[PDB]
Amino acid sequence: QIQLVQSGPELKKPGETVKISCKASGYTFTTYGMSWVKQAPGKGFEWMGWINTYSGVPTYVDDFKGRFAFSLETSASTAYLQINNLKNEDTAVYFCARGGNNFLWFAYWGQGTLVTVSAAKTTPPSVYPLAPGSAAQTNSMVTLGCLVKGYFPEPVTVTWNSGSLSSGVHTFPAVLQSDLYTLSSSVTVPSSTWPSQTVTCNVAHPASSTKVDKKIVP
Amino acid sequence: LVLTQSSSASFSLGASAKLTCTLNSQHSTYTIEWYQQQPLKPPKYVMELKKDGSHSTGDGIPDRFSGSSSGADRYLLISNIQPEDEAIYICGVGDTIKEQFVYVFGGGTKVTVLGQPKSTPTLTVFPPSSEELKENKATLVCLISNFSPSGVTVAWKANGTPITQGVDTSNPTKKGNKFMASSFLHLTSDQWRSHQSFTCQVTHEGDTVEKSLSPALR
Repeated sequence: QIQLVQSGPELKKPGETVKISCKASGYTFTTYGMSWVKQAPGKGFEWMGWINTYSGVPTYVDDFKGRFAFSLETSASTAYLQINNLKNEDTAVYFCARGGNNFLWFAYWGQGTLVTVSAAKTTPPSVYPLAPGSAAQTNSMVTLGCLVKGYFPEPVTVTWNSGSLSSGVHTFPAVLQSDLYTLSSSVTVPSSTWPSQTVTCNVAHPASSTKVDKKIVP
Repeated sequence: LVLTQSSSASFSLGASAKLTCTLNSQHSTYTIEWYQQQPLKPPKYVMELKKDGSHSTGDGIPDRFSGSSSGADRYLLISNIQPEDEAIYICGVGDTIKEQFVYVFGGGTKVTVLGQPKSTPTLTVFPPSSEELKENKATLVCLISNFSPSGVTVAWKANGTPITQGVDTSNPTKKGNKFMASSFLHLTSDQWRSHQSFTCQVTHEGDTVEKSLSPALR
């Protein structure tokens, strides 16, 4: 029942600011301090310091003096981390974590928030239907797909018939090549069910697009 | 380093696993903590482990996890290690350096569990869509599903001989039981049309499976 839920991924240019949130539930927020831990790609965990959730007083490790601010909204049981004048080397997953518990300092962790510091632009996906050429042979299974091509940054989400089609479905991990992501989802359905009945992939890229594509015979 | 961990370790499924975190002389009798890190999850507190080998385990840690010590060495033991125990294991240690708290995490040990029973991959391939060809582009889709353990290598062939321009994923869904991966070969529409065939070839724990796409087909 102790849960720490962090806000979603951020993509930011050098020089900019970012503020991420960590919402705590399942205990008395003001009873335990909140730590922050950085994990940069290809490095191990680095503790950043912590904030005393009663007194409001933060303590920063020397590496994180100057442009990092821990703050609280204690009424919403939420800790915040703001990083200012973002640097390439700030690219990392940031975790919040709270203590225990017999001088335990990292008993419970958030899931982490990726902050990418980059000049790469946000790029919405091109979505294509992956469909066999006509209705298939009698008494077969048909595999349909959507190709979600060339987007940045992650993630996209995919559903089929608005979530109502789930039995067919496999949504594969994104692949990065050049500066962009590609992903595919597939759904396998009985030859008697499609194309007589409509099947549509629904693709969202939370920067800020939603693409629906009805799969029809090519 | 204050904490030394080898970056990787492997163990036979169902055998005993033993991980070493070595403290430097100045911290040779310190208690350490063990954490488990898996993708898409909060990092997990695993145990506190004393110089004498006494330890307490965290919430939701199965009884197969144990700890012991010898001099500056701290060991995490996993009896009958299971596929779900694949993870990065990280040791940590706190201290006071002038009235100021310091905390130091090891670089982590990535643990793989070998000798698991194998399920061979299922492949699904899609040719370029009509829509994408009209844009003069052709992305060949290879979706790889229902396999265990983790980890496949994939190669594309053009006319039964190999090629490079098409990368893919890391190979996971550590939930369910099986894993998924995919690969995309990014071609022009002229390159698509001007070969007899293309082939997605997947190797999994030394067995390979393959499926082809033919431009003549559509």
